[PDB]
Amino acid sequence: TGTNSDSDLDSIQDEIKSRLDEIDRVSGQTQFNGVNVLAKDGSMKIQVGA
Amino acid sequence: ANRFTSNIKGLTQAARNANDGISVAQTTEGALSEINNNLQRIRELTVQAS
Repeated sequence: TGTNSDSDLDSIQDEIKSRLDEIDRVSGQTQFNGVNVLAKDGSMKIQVGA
Repeated sequence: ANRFTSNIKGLTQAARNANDGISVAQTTEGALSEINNNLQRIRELTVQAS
């Protein structure tokens, strides 16, 4: 919207920046038993056939 | 009579030898089964590691 001034826009901006930083953090620090899942494009294979 | 008794004693000794061979076979079978158990455990562990 256009009712908010630049001084009012910097607050929304830094909030968005903090949210993006949190997104990066949770994307890079989540791991299951020592192996990460959101850092590489590789695929996982599960032996389900004996 | 001498031929007869020689044949009889030979047959008795042969039966004893056959029993001994059966015992040898049983021992070897036991060893083979003991190896088979470890082979199956390796099979299961490989399936887990796959």
